[PDB]
Amino acid sequence: CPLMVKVLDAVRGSPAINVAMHVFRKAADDTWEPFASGKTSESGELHGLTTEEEFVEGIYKVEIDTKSYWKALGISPFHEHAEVVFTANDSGPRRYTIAALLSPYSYSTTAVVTNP
Amino acid sequence: CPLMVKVLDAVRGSPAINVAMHVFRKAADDTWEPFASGKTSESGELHGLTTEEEFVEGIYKVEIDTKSYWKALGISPFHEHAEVVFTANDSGPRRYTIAALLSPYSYSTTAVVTN
Amino acid sequence: CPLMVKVLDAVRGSPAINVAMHVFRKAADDTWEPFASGKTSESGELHGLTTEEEFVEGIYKVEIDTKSYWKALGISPFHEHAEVVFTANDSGPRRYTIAALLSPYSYSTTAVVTNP
Amino acid sequence: CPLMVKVLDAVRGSPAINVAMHVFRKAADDTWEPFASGKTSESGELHGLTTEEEFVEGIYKVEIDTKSYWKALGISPFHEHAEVVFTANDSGPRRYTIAALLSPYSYSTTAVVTN
Ligand SMILES: COc1c(O)cc2oc3cc(O)c(CC=C(C)C)c(O)c3c(=O)c2c1CC=C(C)C
Ligand SMILES: COc1c(O)cc2oc3cc(O)c(CC=C(C)C)c(O)c3c(=O)c2c1CC=C(C)C
Ligand SMILES: [Ca+2]
Ligand SMILES: [Ca+2]
Ligand SMILES: [Cl-]
Ligand SMILES: [Cl-]
Repeated sequence: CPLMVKVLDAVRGSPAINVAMHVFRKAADDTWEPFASGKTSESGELHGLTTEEEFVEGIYKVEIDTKSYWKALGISPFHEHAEVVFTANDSGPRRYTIAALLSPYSYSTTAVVTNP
Repeated sequence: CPLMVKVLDAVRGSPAINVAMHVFRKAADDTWEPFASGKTSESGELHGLTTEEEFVEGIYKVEIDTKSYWKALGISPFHEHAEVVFTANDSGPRRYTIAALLSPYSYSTTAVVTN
Repeated sequence: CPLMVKVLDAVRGSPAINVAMHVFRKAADDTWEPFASGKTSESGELHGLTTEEEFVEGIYKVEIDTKSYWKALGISPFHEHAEVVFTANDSGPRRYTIAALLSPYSYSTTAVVTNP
Repeated sequence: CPLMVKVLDAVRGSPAINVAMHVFRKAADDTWEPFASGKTSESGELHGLTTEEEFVEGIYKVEIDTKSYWKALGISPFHEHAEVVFTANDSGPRRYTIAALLSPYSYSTTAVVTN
């Protein structure tokens, strides 16, 4: 699959399991159209969001529901969510791994982009 | 000022200067009402965005135009922008410092909340 | 293997390939004894540093030669190296993945610790 | 002061206060000669470590006792400490601000180098 998200927890030193996220694609009219959604597995990964043929050029947003993750562990975190917005496939098809590292008052996000 | 934003550049080891951002508050209809903006100073800081009276409880978004910053440096970036979305003042007024550390394919953001 | 290191490059959005690192273990006399070494593969990972039986309880240091990585790309970075020092297996055997995300003037490091 | 260290806590969203650290310079025999130390203030900052005259070229290490900080909060940490090792002043004297963002199983460190 050309899009994978991995989420880690910096407090427990573990994958962040069962984290929900929704992916949107910017439409011709400039609205955010729903594109895919899912939750992280026991390895903190979410695979199978899309296919090479469906994942056309465009601007995509991944909104990761980090607040519900922390609240289920008892913590009231700073962020409502962690958002990643990016233009994809502008130079032809690529594979994207987006990683998010979570703490109650901080997050980091990174992308590794590879040419298939 | 109960809201300050500081932006750092991890490629050059410097404050990220002249970075534009806009601040929004979530409206009753779930849309984002812009209410403040500015660009970072030579210290990488943006002060004076709001006042204690105006900065009431609500959900706020800071959208930092990281892509324009990297374009200005001739460096290809991954993200369109860096967004920070948070509920403010849920226990009473707080002073917020939001810091963002930028790289072309990564960013970090952190909040320091003081009383 | 119970110890794996992954290194990513935040400037290029890629694994950090051919990054050298050395692992040390603190001896009874408080010196750092060489333990293992290696370089990252094309996926930015270094596997096979040790075995469950050899990786006894102790304090371990991983020194990742990030300066030579950046210098080979033309960049004079801030850090001489990225070091990770930790006590391992204090509560019984665990598997450790240590991730390092590199920029010229910043690095982050994280550990995921799992119970085999 | 050409060297300042600032430490932030990503769990509590606060400066990391009373964090101890030691600064070393690499000696001719490849050993680490300690020469300064201190603990962070209520702002998470440690100033006054050295002077412009004393802070000559060399390789310097800052060892931050992150484990003691997390132990004081009752939180199990991964790292023994956070080390920052760098060559200073290789092009002339610079002012260095080293920032460290702490979580129990992760840290980040960044340098802002100003002239
Ligand atoms: C990139 O790591 C840094 C950095 O280099 C500088 C930083 O500067 C800060 C300055 C601040 O005033 C405050 C508020 C502290 C009060 C007591 C109100 C900060 O939180 C920071 C920083 O966090 C800071 C950081 C860490 C930020 C990251 C790694 C996203
Ligand atoms: C820089 O953000 C990333 C990233 O881009 C890729 C990452 O890849 C990882 C792969 C891993 O196998 C593991 C172990 C997970 C298990 C369930 C054993 C990882 O922790 C990561 C990553 O942490 C990772 C990260 C985050 C690391 C940082 C921000 C220093
Ligand atoms: Ca949400
Ligand atoms: Ca070295
Ligand atoms: Cl990856
Ligand atoms: Cl700074």
